[PDB]
Amino acid sequence: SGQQQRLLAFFKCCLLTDQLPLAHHLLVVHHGQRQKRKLLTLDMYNAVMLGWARQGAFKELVYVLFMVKDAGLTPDLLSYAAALQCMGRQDQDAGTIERCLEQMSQEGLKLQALFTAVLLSEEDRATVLKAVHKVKPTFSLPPQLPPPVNTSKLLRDVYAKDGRVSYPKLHLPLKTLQCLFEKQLHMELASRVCVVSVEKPTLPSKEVKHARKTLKTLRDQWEKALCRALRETKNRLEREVYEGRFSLYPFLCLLDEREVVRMLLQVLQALPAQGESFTTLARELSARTFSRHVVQRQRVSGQVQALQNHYRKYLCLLASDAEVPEPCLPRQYWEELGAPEALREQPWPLPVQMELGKLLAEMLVQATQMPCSLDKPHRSSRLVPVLYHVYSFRNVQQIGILKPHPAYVQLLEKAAEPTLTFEAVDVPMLCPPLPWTSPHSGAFLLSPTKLMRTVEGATQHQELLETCPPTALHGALDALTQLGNCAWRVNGRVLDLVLQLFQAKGCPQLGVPAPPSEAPQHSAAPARKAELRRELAHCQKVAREMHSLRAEALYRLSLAQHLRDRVFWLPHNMDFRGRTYPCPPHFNHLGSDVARALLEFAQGRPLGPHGLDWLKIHLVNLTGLKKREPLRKRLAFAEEVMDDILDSADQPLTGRKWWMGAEEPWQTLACCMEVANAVRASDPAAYVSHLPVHQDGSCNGLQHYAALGRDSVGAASVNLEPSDVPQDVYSGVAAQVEVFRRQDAQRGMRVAQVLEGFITRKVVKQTVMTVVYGVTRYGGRLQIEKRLRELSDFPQEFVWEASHYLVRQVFKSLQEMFSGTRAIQHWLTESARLISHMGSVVEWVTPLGVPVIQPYRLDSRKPNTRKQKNGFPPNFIHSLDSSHMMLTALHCYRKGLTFVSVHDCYWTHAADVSVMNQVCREQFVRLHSEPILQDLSRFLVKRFCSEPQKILEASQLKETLQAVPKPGAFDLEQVKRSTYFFS
Amino acid sequence: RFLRKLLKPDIERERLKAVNSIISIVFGTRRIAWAHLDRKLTVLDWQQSDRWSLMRGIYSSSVYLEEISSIISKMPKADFYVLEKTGLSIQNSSLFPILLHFHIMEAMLYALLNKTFAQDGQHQVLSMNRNAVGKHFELMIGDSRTSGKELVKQFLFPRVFFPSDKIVHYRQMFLSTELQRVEELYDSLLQAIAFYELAVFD
Amino acid sequence: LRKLLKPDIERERLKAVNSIISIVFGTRRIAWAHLDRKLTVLDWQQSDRWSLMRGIYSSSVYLEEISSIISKMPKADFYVLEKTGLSIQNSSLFPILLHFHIMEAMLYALLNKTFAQDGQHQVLSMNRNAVGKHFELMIGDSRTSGKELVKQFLFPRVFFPSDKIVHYRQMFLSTELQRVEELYDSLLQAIAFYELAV
RNA sequence: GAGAAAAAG
DNA sequence: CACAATTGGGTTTCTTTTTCTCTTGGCGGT
DNA sequence: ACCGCCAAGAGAAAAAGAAACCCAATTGTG
Ligand SMILES: Nc1ncnc2c1ncn2[C@@H]1O[C@H](COP(=O)(O)OP(=O)(O)OP(=O)(O)O)[C@@H](O)[C@H]1O
Ligand SMILES: [Mg+2]
Repeated sequence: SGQQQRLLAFFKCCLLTDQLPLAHHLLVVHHGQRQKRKLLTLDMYNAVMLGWARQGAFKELVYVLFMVKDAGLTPDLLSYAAALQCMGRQDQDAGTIERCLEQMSQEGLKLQALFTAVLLSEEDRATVLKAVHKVKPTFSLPPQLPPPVNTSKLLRDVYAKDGRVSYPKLHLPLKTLQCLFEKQLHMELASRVCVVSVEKPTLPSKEVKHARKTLKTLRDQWEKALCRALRETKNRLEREVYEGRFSLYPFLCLLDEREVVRMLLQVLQALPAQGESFTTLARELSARTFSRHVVQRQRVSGQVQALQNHYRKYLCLLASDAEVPEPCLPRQYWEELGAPEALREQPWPLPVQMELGKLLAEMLVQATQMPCSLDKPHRSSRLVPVLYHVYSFRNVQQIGILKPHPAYVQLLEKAAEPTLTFEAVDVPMLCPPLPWTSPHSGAFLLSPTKLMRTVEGATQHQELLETCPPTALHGALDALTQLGNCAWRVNGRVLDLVLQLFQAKGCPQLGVPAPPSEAPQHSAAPARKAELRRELAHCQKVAREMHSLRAEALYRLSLAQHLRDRVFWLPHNMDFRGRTYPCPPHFNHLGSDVARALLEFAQGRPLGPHGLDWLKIHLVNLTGLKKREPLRKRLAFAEEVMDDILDSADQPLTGRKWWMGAEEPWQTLACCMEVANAVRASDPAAYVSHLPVHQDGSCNGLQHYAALGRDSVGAASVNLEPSDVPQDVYSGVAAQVEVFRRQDAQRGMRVAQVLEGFITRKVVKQTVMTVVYGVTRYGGRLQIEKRLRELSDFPQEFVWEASHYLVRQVFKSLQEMFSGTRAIQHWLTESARLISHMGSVVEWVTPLGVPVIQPYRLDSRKPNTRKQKNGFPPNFIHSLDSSHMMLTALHCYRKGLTFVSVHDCYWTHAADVSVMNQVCREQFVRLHSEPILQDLSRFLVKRFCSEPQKILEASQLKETLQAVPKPGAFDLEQVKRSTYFFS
Repeated sequence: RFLRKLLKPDIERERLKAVNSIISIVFGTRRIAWAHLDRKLTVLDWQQSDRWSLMRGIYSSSVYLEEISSIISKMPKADFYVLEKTGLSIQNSSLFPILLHFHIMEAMLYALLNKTFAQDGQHQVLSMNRNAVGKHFELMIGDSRTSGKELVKQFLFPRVFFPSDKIVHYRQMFLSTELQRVEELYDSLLQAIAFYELAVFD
Repeated sequence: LRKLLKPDIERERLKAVNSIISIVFGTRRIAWAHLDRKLTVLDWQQSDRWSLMRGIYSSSVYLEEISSIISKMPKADFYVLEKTGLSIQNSSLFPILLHFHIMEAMLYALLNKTFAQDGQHQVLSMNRNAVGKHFELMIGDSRTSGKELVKQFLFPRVFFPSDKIVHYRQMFLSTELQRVEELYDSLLQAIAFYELAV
């Protein structure tokens, strides 16, 4: 029942505060009445017994156990652990504790099993062990088994003890990293962070000063008013808890009063002119209260100091001055050398969260008062509330909102307020991240972080991780920890140039927007009125779009300005496939050209003997002019454009401008500047290079299809077989479409003139690449039209010639050169179709050990067939991509290489790219050497055919699923000689 | 003019001098509410009905008149009938199903409630601009009506006198309608009071 | 049956009715024909002018129309109301959507008497597009005028009374360029409705 | 919650 | 009770992140 | 300088678009 859930939440969360005598009163009140005695026994009695056990009160547990005996339900082993805990922390009676042990040995409970099954507090567990040792030293279980190691064939070389292995070492000393850890601890305890804006502070005038003065004075006023209202309302609820139930006093005093007045003032500041819904502010306020509780519990519990000590012991592994006694993995040194304790608090249920949000919003309304109007005269001598809740219309449903008073909006607009408030999670780290010990363990220091990203609910994604074998998830967690330990900094000169273009109007073609001033901001005929309405609508939408781009640009470049001359570590999380995403959203390498160009490595390898050439290749790889030619011609092209490189690096914006026109202009500028700095040196090899170097994939999903069942045709078309000249399927398909279009133009169709040879690789990449997946022609026409929407040549589009040639006409030729891969596609589609008809969701295991499930359910909930037969291949082939990426990551880490990887685009320093390449080919050969298709067939049979629902669904699925397409006469071992696999 | 700004139907003042029975209802897309208050201070009834089968994606007229008849079965009979027209316009592309819902209910209910329309030849149901009936009060800012929950709480517990026969039930239901965001019944008493002030008892 | 009639009624009540009317309204005016279901039909007239379309949509002009149409209204045992499938998802054609729905609602309110007194929902809405298949008049996307088929009927499925047939033939010959009498096709679809009434 | 868009696979 | 073969209506390979407003705009003569 | 106010019609503008496609429902059947 819901009321039982709310009562359990109350009695659980009152332990996390110190209001135990307040907890006893409501328990006694509910036990006093027989109608209130129901739904009271459900797991709250051991909670309050543990509550009296943690405090220095051993006498009350006799009354607690008498109450449990009055309830008549059997005592829990947690209650026996609480009894052993209250025997602890106090002078032992030297008697009847063994009688209590005999009593708990009766009725089936075991003394040995409570250390492993109760999952009590570990300090209380040590106290219980101390009490037992005071009773008898006979029993002492050792939990320190040797650390379990994965036994998979692919991961065997990573975890092998033997062999010469070298690990990367960070540049900074140990003490500097400890000071950085201190700074991030202070930055995380206060969850908000204030960022100076990159908006120009323009024209401080007398009206501005008047607005600032009255705003500061009224701000002190409403801070005092909010504190007074919190005191009065908390006193009212403390009076209510004496004569009632569910009263919110422990929920409101969970935090201190200063943090909630700052939280309410911040949520008052964040409201736009049009206030959002009451439900939205309730959700935001209570979720922020929950995150605040998780942050601020560990100060008073004492885990922050223990985390600091364990971090001090662990940080010697990544420190330059200190030496670990034997080299080992970043996670395994955390697994040994002590272990921290994670509470893993379950969040309180939905009605408690919603209702606490409701009272916080109502408190903010009834407290916060603005005097009269904005004008200097004060003749009315009355104070009106600033925010009124308003019955409004929203978009489809009538939902009450919270609208601020317009004079407050006018005053808020009058003051500039250069401060920006960012969350603690969104801003990057200041210390190296917490290692991924377990899916429950997180990369952040004081805040939780889930392993796999979900939209809403979706518990089965983490349930498969929970039920996964303990050593199977070890490799993925190590790879995520590796991705966390990357050291970053922002460029000085690129940031300066981007900000200089930001302050002025700038150029919008680079990704830096303009201020809205440069944005557009008697009737003769009704047609003239219609034209005027149309151009007002166009002006309004364009102004809204430009303001929308400008706001995100300001919010990114402000954080970039804040994060100059410091070192940073981006933690990484997982999607449900296995593909990794950076947890800080605003500033990461999965961003734009500008955002990618700002980042460089904090630690710089020397260029080595090979060196500068590779950097130049990377420049051409982002220049975009030459993609279909070999590496020697790319180096020759980089040699020919050297004068433009020197001119662009010496004078980026004032002088001759070459880094325009490239597909990624600012990254081209960054590589340009790093190359020009590298050349101007006495020794090119001894120079320190901080620039990341890119390695991208040619057509990766088609390669992965070609491996799952080898081919001689198609596999050689995706550069798996070695070749001197790279072979791209997209250019061949584009050429075939163009030579059909030439004949259609000779025939005389009107659409052939409006295509006009504007077809390229980028036009058809999405559609030809989704041909190998299950594609509907609507999906083809939504991607072949968007590309021609960004091109500005021909105005009026009907794109069905390209789709009707691309999935119908060249689809004969697509069947001609892609034979066997479509058999794999039909096999997977039919398997998923019969699984959907059986009623299950498809689960598959990656070769590394990550289990993947699909969150496609109909509106307990039936699977949706349409988004499950389709979207099964581009949900498994990406899992194979991620398994290959993590294998490349681990074998890159073993050779002393620093490795950060965009998915299907790896990054490494200039010297280290050849070793990372050989790692990549070795992992590709290793991953597909194990037969993925037959193991997948066996797992699909074991999961989706082991129950006899009916004879037809068993028989047809067995007959279709036992068949695997036959691989061809092509050797996977050639990939080690493949030069243009990932280049 | 001014009374024409308030009232959309045109009723001359002599009948409005003594009406002796007024019912005020407020349409809502999820829930319905009504209250009877005379030209004198007396409040007769206050009820709301919930759990419509409607706005479920299918628009059908039969269940429309089934729901309107189920509402009218509890309604009493009075001299003039108060309606609250929305502030929405047909030109607004957004909120169109809500506007169609409001227009269809106002048509169905204005079509009913008048058994003797062909006999008297005079209109009986009158509607209100919500902005103007707020404008008798002070509740607007930026041409938008606020809740009036605090105002109706101050008026309930003079601007309006609630009879003591049902005031206990009014308070008991008011605690629930104050815990939840139920704004429809709160505007009914306010628009009734402004009807009895601005066009009546001048 | 269920596809042809969105509401449902007893089959014996559907088959045997003393007299019905054709409640079918256009954009400009409404026309009602008195069908006695014995294939002998009594009276057909139409509204002279609609005053509600002038100005804005407001309840007063709607009521002033509906009192006049229901005042000219003859008593019938059963009543058939048309049902148009104007899609709500279409962003255009909003004013005619409100026009047709509100006119349908107030026809379904004023004409349908004794709903509170007698539990039978009395007037039912007819699927026009499914009846268009029984017409076999076009492909189905659009419906042509039924003036040709009633002209083929008279001037014998109509069977006007002898005193009424000459005056109705004279009135039909007098009115041929109004271009709003397309509802004449609906005046025989009730005859098509008698295919359900047998 | 829906919309106007934008950038990565 | 137990089916049941044919006939329309929501959806169109997949996965991340981000910003903003929920028609207001125009007219008015004090 | 500031609320006041206000009426937002009925115009053809038909704008994208259709083209598969599959998965569940319904009067008929034993
Ligand atoms: N819209 C998409 N839908 C499905 N998969 C996608 C999509 N975009 C990218 N991918 C996946 O990304 C991978 C390859 O895409 P990507 O854009 O990186 O091409 P590429 O191999 O780098 O091509 P190129 O080097 O020729 O530009 C594949 O695994 C493919 O499935
Ligand atoms: Mg790639």
